[PDB]
Amino acid sequence: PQITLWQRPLVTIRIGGQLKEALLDTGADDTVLEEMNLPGKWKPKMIGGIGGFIKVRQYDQIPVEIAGHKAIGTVLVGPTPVNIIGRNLLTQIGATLNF
Amino acid sequence: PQITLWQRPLVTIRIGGQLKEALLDTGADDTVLEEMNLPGKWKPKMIGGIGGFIKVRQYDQIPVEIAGHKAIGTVLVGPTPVNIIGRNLLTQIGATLNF
Repeated sequence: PQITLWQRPLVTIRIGGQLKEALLDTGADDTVLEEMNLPGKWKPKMIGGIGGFIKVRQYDQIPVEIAGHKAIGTVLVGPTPVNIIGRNLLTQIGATLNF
Repeated sequence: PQITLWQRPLVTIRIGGQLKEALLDTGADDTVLEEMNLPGKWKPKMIGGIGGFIKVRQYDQIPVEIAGHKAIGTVLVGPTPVNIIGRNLLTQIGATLNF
């Protein structure tokens, strides 16, 4: 793809049966998706946000299919308002910022 | 440029005498820089963040020189931890996300 930023980079992603969209976001270090039912061992990690501390839970080698590319990344699942796909999975579908 | 995201997109920008760097960030709608001394009429705008409400102040047709391109954008100046150059100035140096 080639995405332009006239309007929030919302791309739809598939993660385990499950589809949904979230922002491609070079802001963030971490990918964080809304409460979903992933399988495996998970650690609990504390993320911040207006008020602050939110406990999401960290899944670890979770595949993600991002607007047709596959990738393996540590996804944090939890009470997030918006889906976000950090630099962490950015890196992997091999996104670059240009101009 | 072509930026890769193996590591936070920090690019150095110049805004009024003043240089500094901030993230290129397709996350954010708004560009927000740390307290600096811009000239003109400014409105006061309330931005959020772990705890929450921060009062920055909005300058309006402020030029920005981003890693050699010029642009005219509404910059919000205030107690921000990190410089950020929203989609708002992204758009203008004509950044795109790719892969």
